Amino acid sequence: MREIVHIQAGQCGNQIGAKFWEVISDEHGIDPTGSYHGDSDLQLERINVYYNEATGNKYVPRAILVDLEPGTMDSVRSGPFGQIFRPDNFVFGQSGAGNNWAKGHYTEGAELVDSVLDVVRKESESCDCLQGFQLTHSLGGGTGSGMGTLLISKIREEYPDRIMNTFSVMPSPKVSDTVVEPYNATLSVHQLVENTDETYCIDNEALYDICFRTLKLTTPTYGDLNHLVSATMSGVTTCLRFPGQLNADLRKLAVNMVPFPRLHFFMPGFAPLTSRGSQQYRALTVPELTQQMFDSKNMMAACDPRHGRYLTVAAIFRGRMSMKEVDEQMLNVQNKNSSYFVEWIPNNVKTAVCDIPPRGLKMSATFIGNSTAIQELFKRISEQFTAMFRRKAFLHWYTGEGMDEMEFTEAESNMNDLVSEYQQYQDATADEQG
Amino acid sequence: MRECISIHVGQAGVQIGNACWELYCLEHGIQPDGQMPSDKTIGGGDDSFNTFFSETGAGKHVPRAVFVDLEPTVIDEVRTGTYRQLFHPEQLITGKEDAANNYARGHYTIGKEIIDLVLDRIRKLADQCTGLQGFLVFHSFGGGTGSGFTSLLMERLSVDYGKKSKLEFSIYPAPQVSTAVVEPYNSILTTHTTLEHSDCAFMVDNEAIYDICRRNLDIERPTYTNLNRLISQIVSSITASLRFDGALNVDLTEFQTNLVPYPRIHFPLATYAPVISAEKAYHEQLSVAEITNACFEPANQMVKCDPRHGKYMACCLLYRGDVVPKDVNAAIATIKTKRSIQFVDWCPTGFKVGINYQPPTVVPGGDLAKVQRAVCMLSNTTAIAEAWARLDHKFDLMYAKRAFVHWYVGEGMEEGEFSEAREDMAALEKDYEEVGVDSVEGEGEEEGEEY
Amino acid sequence: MRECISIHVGQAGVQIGNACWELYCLEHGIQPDGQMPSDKTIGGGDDSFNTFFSETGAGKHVPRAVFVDLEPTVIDEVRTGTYRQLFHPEQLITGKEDAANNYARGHYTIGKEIIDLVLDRIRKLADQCTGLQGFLVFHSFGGGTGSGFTSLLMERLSVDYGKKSKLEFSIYPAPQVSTAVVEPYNSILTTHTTLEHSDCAFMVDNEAIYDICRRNLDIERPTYTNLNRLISQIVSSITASLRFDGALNVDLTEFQTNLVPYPRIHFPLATYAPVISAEKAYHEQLSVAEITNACFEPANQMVKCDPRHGKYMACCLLYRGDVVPKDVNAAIATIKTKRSIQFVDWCPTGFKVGINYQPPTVVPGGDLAKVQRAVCMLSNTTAIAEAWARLDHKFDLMYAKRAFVHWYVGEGMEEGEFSEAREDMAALEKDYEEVGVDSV
Amino acid sequence: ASVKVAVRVRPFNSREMSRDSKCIIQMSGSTTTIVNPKQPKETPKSFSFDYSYWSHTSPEDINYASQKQVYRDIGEEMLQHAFEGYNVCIFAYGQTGAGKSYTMMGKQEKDQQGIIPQLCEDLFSRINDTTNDNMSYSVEVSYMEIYCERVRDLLNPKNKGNLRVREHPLLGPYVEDLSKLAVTSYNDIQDLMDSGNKARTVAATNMNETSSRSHAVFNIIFTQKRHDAETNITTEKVSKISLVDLAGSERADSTGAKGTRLKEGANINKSLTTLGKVISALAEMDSGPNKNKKKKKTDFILYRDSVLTWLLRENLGGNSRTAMVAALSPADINYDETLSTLRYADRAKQIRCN
Ligand SMILES: CC(=O)O[C@H]1C(=O)[C@@]2(C)[C@H]([C@H](OC(=O)c3ccccc3)[C@]3(O)C[C@H](OC(=O)[C@H](O)[C@@H](NC(=O)c4ccccc4)c4ccccc4)C(C)=C1C3(C)C)[C@]1(OC(C)=O)CO[C@@H]1C[C@@H]2O
Ligand SMILES: Nc1nc2c(ncn2[C@@H]2O[C@H](COP(=O)(O)OP(=O)(O)OP(=O)(O)O)[C@@H](O)[C@H]2O)c(=O)[nH]1
Ligand SMILES: Nc1nc2c(ncn2[C@@H]2O[C@H](COP(=O)(O)OP(=O)(O)OP(=O)(O)O)[C@@H](O)[C@H]2O)c(=O)[nH]1
Ligand SMILES: Nc1nc2c(ncn2[C@@H]2O[C@H](COP(=O)(O)OP(=O)(O)O)[C@@H](O)[C@H]2O)c(=O)[nH]1
Ligand SMILES: Nc1ncnc2c1ncn2[C@@H]1O[C@H](COP(=O)(O)OP(=O)(O)O)[C@@H](O)[C@H]1O
Ligand SMILES: [Mg+2]
Ligand SMILES: [Mg+2]
Repeated sequence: MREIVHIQAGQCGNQIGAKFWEVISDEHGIDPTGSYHGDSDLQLERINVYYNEATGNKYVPRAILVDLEPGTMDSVRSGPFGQIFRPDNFVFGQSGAGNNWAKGHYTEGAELVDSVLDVVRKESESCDCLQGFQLTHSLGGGTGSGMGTLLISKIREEYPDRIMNTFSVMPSPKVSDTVVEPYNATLSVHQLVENTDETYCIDNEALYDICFRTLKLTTPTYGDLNHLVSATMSGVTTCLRFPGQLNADLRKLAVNMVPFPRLHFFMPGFAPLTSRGSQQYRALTVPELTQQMFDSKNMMAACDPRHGRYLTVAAIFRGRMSMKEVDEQMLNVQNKNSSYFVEWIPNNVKTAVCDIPPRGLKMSATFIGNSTAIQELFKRISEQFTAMFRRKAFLHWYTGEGMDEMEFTEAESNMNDLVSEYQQYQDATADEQG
Repeated sequence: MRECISIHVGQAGVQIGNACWELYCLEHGIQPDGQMPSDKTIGGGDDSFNTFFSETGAGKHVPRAVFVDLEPTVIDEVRTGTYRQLFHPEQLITGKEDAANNYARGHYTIGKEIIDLVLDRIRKLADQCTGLQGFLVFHSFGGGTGSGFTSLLMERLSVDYGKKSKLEFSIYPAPQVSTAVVEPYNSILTTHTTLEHSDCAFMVDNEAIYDICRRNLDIERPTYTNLNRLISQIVSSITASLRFDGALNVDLTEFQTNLVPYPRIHFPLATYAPVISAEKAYHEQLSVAEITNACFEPANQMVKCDPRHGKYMACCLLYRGDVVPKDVNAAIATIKTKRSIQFVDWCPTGFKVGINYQPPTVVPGGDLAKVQRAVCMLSNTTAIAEAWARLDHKFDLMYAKRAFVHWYVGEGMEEGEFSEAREDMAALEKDYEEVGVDSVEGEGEEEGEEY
Repeated sequence: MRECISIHVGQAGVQIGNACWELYCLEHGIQPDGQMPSDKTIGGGDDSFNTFFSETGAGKHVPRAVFVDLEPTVIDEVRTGTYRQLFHPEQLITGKEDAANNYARGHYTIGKEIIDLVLDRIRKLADQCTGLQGFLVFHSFGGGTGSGFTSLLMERLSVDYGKKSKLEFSIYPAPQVSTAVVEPYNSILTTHTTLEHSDCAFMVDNEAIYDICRRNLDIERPTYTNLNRLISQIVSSITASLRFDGALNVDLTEFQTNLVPYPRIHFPLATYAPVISAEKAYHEQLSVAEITNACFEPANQMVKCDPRHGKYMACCLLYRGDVVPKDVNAAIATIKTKRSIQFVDWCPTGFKVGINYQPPTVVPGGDLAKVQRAVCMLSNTTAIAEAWARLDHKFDLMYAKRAFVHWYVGEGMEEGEFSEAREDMAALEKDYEEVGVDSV
Repeated sequence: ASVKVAVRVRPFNSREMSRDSKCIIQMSGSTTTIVNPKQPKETPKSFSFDYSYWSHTSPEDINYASQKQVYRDIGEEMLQHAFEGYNVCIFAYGQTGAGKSYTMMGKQEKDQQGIIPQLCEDLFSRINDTTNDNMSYSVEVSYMEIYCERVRDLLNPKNKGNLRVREHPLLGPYVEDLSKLAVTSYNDIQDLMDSGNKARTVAATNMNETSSRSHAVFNIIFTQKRHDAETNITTEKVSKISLVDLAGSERADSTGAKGTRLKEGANINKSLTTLGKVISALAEMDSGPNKNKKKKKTDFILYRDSVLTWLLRENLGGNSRTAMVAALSPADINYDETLSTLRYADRAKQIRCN
């Protein structure tokens, strides 16, 4: 049995977690009070991947909530699904970092790191065979980024064998709230490159563009973005909970995606999305599904893969479908888009199929791309970082918390080396002339 | 808990406190006698939020405040008015002569004695607090007590507490209008205290608020009540993120962290967008884009300096009401498109955004229309230097001939201290002119070859 | 007695086992619950033949099989499905992580522990046997368990038993289609186990079977059930001679004796002639000559290699149904007449022939038409070298840049072992190119 | 543009000589060949190298690679390059008990001294010989080890509590709080090497009772300054001499355990793989520019994949001079280990068997 421990940090992490747990609870037929009211017998077959059992035939999510402002925890607790989580897993303090990565990594986060690790240990020893962890956090924030990186470091030290994924929301070039986003993003990407096996990159403009352009929503809020991210997270771990014709645990994706240890940053995507009013006009077939899946405008990270080469891709389908059609469509998309795939992998499309689709759909699919175009996401950040570091715009706020400029320079150099790494895999093909 | 302490010093501070506490009482449902009927009507919730009120056994809610003055008239007007039963009887009045529009009397001779009582009351209120966030200090440059005693109080507070935040809502002298003759001396002598000790100081000018009232609200003969009401609206908008939930809530520490690049340049400008009369409330949509555009107009600023002459170092917008992040992002993009608003090249992001669900309230007998949306903008810019520079000129015209100096010297203040203040003053202006310079020379660079 | 043990390893192995045991249960009249109604209807005979089933006291027939996997999903689906009461509860599942499409995990780190249980159950089944002929092993190259654990299992089996036959029904990676990125590494690393240990190995390709289903059985959107059904038909045709009488019955020993000229070239190709839809079953005679000709057509092969590019070292035909030796000999003569089929000059005879009376059966809900005649061909030819050569190219394109190598090295496998596999692989190809040369 | 590869085969030890052992390695020219002892009829496996050293028995008066000989071929060149201001590095690779430590240290009887003692003796000779009033020579020696990607000092008597490794933008990689000691004679350096090699991190396995669980780097920091009666005073002559002892490779077949032992083995094997890739990649661009002189961009050689290559960056890249010597066992039992060592050595300017 493969069982996952879920960790959430910051406002963004807590809200994504709330929406994701609502989605999973509806998928497994769990009531807001925890009791089960499903119909299919497959739902209870492997519900223990996410949930634990409690004596009165009750199901408790294996989640851990982390923050430093009690406001978000109060918002989560006094909600439709607030009673589902166990109260002891709510870990919070007071006087949060406040978009100061130093405060949430050295000064404040060091207080709660011990309590959160105690809760994590208690959750893990109760798991008969742990598969891996899961962190949801905002990268440009305060307590989220800093304490998430600290937790990643401590957990990697404690549990080196287990898998660790990360659904991270990273800063935007355009839709930017906090002024000191670049410092937090740089000082976090310094740590994500070293202490994570996977890292799904998410951007707010990608989700907004999906909402305005495909879903045709007029007033998208954070609920819709959380909805899309939750759909992706459900799609990723689908094969660990339901049977299929080709199964794919989180590890097989880790093995088949990353060619080298540092290249573990992914571009997620989901299909179908059809505006709630135009689905009557378009038929749900595997060709349409994969054509929407590989579309540039659908990607959830705000990077054009046409500016780079796909190191690898993984497609996980849900629903009853013919294996031959899936294989033929993968061959077609590889052959037609001959210039967007590296040649030193002859066949770089991982495939998985699961029998149980989402509740109200005939079939769906999710996509994990690994492309060199992702380097853009760092370069922009790096540019802004330099523009704010060569003059020391807001530096003192960090240095009063017990840091120094050498750590900033180290983080900047680490990100630049990551960018060059990814850049070396978008031009070097095979030759002797060069 | 998100607890604040509001210190009101001087006549201006006391009257601003009157308006402010009227607004908070109306916001939280507290009656003038302190009782909340809604406690027994709803039966739950902390609507008497701890950010400004302390709850006793009988359900009475005592505000967390300390008024101070050296003239019994104004605080006795408070102590006999409508809200006589709300405040604790410790109003900390010095039943003696005034500072008499003299910094020295308010700082050196008369400012003593009362300082011990004030510090004892502040210590008691801080002891009652659990999770104190900062102090709000209301005063006025150019007054006697409001300048000298405020400086002494800030020095002692910085010594005693150290790390706790200290915000300032101060009234700077206006360019032309003035109700005193020795105003520039008092204003200049507070540069040291408002520079070294305060963590973030907001400047408001009576001329700017008069212009706003005349133009926007269409009030031909305003008085200080309207000015205090506007300032109270701004303070409530700043502090709302602590009290009511929202999609994005901005604590005081975040606000400071995003507004102050370097520790000496913490002088933002406060503006409030939907300042409009009830008759003109119709014929208008008051959407998010409209209020954001109105925030950037130089006409609606609350201190007489044009931001177009300077560069926008940083901005923080705090929205209240029926607002969604989409329109906020669109408005920010449209603002960034315009070339009339200049931003320093060492701040590519430029903005901070907060959103609160609680809409603003309308004070009965006031003049602001009821609205569904509003925003308060704090803009850290270099144009504030102008507001300083003008006043400096006046100081020179008085200090060349040593006019009125004997009043200060006779009250235990060394003459040379005058010059010292100006030096500090001058340095501050230079600092602002340094952070406007658009980028470093970057002379060092190399070339490349081909092989 | 003519007793066989079938070992299913991996997901592909388990699903092929599902289809296969459905077929044998239908063949012998065994119900899904193990009981035979016909035992009390006929009152005699060994219709629950010992070649696959062991009969207990109560009249229940337990199959002689051992499923193995490193992921509880597929075997749990077996354990809850229709045939849950058929198999013994010993399904030998490792309730832990998968091999993760990684040879090292399946062979070195995770492959242990479960190996002892699997070998213990195999020993118990062998002790229950009296006259064991050989083991049938179903697996797939390119998977994690199916490659590494299969290699370890066959190493231990060759050590313990030695002289018993061991056949492979393995799925080779396709030329173009592929459902994994690290498939060539896993497929190449098993060249040593499938060369040194296995006695005869049959290669099947999913692309070829997809082509057969879309062309012959008029099905446009096939799934893995059809592929498993075809493979099950082939295994049944191979093993029929042990169970049912015939004019000429070809045991496994003589079949191997005829198909493997040298001990290193034991990679024949399996084909099945009357693959035809019931709608197209009419308008056709399906005589012996027709099916014999159809077996030699390159379109009907089950791995993407054209025999016309190579030479037929040997052929073994196994007929089922209304077949008489006169027409078989006539068809063999007609085949020998044609110059499109090349035979090596040092094999003048070229053919082995077996004939069985029991006709093939039709699975309810299947897609093969009911027929009176059928034939299964096992053709040992040099064209299989092509299927290897393509794979080698892909391996090189990964290994020049050490792509994905850290995943294997970190799990207790020395890096240089990679190169060793290719060397063996290369040597194997050379051997085939040696035997296609005309004598002088 | 200087990467060379060396191989040295050891002779039969006292236990092997007493026992019925056999030799399977042949030498000729630049080509070393090994034959499978149980199946030698198949084919000999051969590899070409830039440096090769033969040894099968003790005396071997004629045509024998003595310690001084290997020192002249590899050590003397690197010491001269260090004297000229170029960073230098010497790697000693091989399985546990292969005799690489014999080469690096040698016998303390002063009849056959290893590379390190001869190198340091010649350094002390050169400095004292070339010691004048103006030329100021200064040497400071440090010694460190990597265990599970964590750095440990060996010379300081302080506690062995894991330390951090950082990088100055101008001064390159460094280690926080790593002791370095000055030395003026062979006695001081010998004492330091004793105090260091007594404190290495080793563990008992099924292969050898003291198999190294950690890589070990002995660094010498050598600087030569000119201070004449003038104002134009510069140094322009600073070098680092790296002497690397690598823990032997291992397989899961021999490491029959899970957890700490398997984790250490996997970490060690990853470190060797990183180092091998680093040196091979450097060797490709050693070959390229030396004959093209074409600047095919930086082609940055990744050094972060592991910590061992990161700290060795100043001695690996730039104008540095690096070499590696692999220890080979000709005894019958160690055929598989020896062949793996030849495969590991094959890279870094691989030469075909002509
Ligand atoms: C045909 C039908 O019944 O109507 C659909 C529907 O109209 C469409 C437009 C739905 C609809 O979704 C949206 O409108 C939407 C809006 C913002 C963000 C995301 C979705 C639907 O609301 C969403 C809803 O989806 C589900 O129930 C899935 O199981 C989904 N569930 C949830 O996200 C969920 C939401 C709240 C509470 C609990 C679960 C899911 C998806 C992936 C993995 C697990 C679960 C479905 C079937 C529909 C409606 C109802 C209109 C779509 O959603 C999905 C992910 O299925 C949007 O485009 C797809 C395609 C569908 O055709
Ligand atoms: N906006 C506003 N300004 C006020 C108000 N009351 C006083 N002021 C300003 O305060 C300044 C006068 O100095 P005061 O603050 O009254 O000084 P003080 O507190 O009375 O102390 P003394 O000088 O000793 O009497 C003038 O510039 C006034 O405009 C008010 O209610 N609103
Ligand atoms: N013909 C056929 N091939 C199958 C079937 N199921 C899986 N495969 C093939 O098996 C290969 C993948 O290897 P798997 O057998 O799934 O590996 P595994 O046994 O699951 O072991 P792990 O890699 O650890 O998951 C793919 O190339 C599939 O095409 C099947 O039912 N029929
Ligand atoms: N996708 C998503 N992003 C969010 C949400 N809430 C905030 N954000 C983003 O997170 C950033 C602020 O980070 P924050 O949540 O304050 O980090 P924290 O202080 O650690 O909680 C902003 O740039 C927002 O764009 C949410 O509900 N969903
Ligand atoms: N000329 C030589 N060439 C190579 N090896 C030699 C020579 N002379 C002696 N040796 C060997 O050097 C080895 C040193 O091993 P040792 O340093 O103990 O290994 P470890 O440090 O791994 O325990 C001895 O086993 C010895 O047989
Ligand atoms: Mg008064
Ligand atoms: Mg399985």
